[PDB]
Amino acid sequence: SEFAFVKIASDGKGFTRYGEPYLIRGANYWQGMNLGADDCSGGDRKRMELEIKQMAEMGINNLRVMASSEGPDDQPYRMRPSMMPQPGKYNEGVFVGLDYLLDTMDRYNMTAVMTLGNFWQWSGGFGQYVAWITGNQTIPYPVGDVTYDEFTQFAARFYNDSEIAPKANKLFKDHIYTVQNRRNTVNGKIYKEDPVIMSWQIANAPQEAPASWFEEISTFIKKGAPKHLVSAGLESKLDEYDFDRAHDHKNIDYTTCHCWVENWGIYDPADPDGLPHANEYMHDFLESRSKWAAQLNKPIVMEEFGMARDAWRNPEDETYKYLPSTPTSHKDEYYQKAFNQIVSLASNRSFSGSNFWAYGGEGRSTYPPNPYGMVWLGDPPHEPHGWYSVYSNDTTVQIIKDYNANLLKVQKELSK
Ligand SMILES: OC[C@H]1O[C@@H](O[C@H]2[C@H](O)[C@H](O)[C@@H](O)O[C@@H]2CO)[C@@H](O)[C@@H](O)[C@@H]1O
Repeated sequence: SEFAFVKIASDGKGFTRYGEPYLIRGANYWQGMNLGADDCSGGDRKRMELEIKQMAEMGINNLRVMASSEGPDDQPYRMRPSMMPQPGKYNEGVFVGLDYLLDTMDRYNMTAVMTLGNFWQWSGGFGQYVAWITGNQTIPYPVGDVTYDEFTQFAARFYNDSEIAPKANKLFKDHIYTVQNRRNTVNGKIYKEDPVIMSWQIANAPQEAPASWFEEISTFIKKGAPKHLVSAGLESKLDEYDFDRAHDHKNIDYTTCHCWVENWGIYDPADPDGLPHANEYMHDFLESRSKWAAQLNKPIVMEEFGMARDAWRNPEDETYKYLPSTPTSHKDEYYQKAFNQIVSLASNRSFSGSNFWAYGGEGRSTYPPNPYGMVWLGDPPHEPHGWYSVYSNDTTVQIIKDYNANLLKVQKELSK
C-alpha cells in the first residue's frame, strides 16, 4: 500500500523507494510557494511551472522547499506577502501556492523535503516567534552596527530562555499541525498521506539548540505523520559533539550537512588564486562528515552548498560581482570536483546525494521588484540579489546535468 514513501534501508546505509535504492539528485527551491500563488498575491504560476520543467530536464528528482513564513508584512529582509501574518492566521492565497508546488512536483515524479521553520530572518523565523511572545517588535537585525552574534543570541531564546521557550514552542507546534493536515486543494491529498513528501524537516539551521529540544520536537512531528521520514536541518559546521547532540535520537531518521566557504571566511572570490584552498576544504569536509554519519549508522545528504561568480576579474567594482553576464569559472570547477567525490562515495554507500544552493531559473538580479517589493530568485532578501543563483542558461547547468546522470547510473548498479 505504502510502496511509494521513501524509507531508510534496513542496514541503515541509504534510502529506499519502490523497493529499490534511492539517491538524491537535488536542488533548493525555497521561493516555490510564493511563485505558485495567484497574481493577486504576487505569484507567477506559469513561471513556476516552467522552472520545474527545466529542473526535470536537467535530471533533478528532489527539491528542498520552505513550508512556513511569518508576518507582519511591514518588515524588511523577508518574504512578502507572508504565509502566516499573525499566529494561527493564514494568508490563503499563499497557502494555495504550496498546493500547486506539490502538485507540479508530482507530475514530474519528484519528492520534497518540507522545512517547517527558519533560524534566520528571511522568512521571519525564530526571531519573530520571540518578538511575538515578549511583545517587542524591534528585532535586532544584523546591519550597520548589529553583528551576527548579537542577533544569534536574540533568536536562540526560542529554546534557551526558560520562560519564553514553552510559549514560543506552543505556537510553533500549532503551525506544524496545520501543515501536516492540510488538504491539497489542487488534488485532494492530505499532506501527511502524500508520498510526494519525502520528509518533515524541523528547521533551517538551528544554532546550538539543546538535545532535549531535538528529542521532543522530532517525536511530536513523527506522531503527527507516521508514514514519513523526519530530519533536523543541521549545518554540521562545528564538531562531532555538535553532530551527535542533534542527530542521535530515535526519531531523527537521517543526517545533513551545509557547506559555505565564503561565509565562513575560508574563500575569497576577489582573489584570483583563491580556489585551491577552497577545494581542499570541500574535500576534507565530505570525508569527516561521512565518518560521523557512519558512527551513528544513518544516511547523510549535503543539502546546501554554493559559490560566487568570478569577482576576481574586476576586484575593485562591487556591483560587477552580481551581474548575470559575469562568468562562473571558479564556481564551475568547485561544483564539478565535489560532484565527482560524492559519486565515488555513493558507489561504496557512504553518502546519499546533494542539494545545491540554489536555482534561479528565469529570475535575474537586474529586474525590478514586483508590487510587494520582491525580486524573486535563489537568493533570499537578507542577501544581495544574484549572489549564488544558478540561472537557466548559466554554464554550470551542463555540469549539474552530468552529475545527475552519473548518480542515477550508480543507483541502478546497486539495484542488481
Ligand atoms: O548564504 C547562503 C545561504 O546560507 C545559509 O545560512 C547562512 C546564513 O545566511 C548566515 O549568513 C551565515 O552566517 O551562515 C549561515 C549558515 O552558514 C542558508 O541556510 C541561507 O540562510 C542562505 O541563503
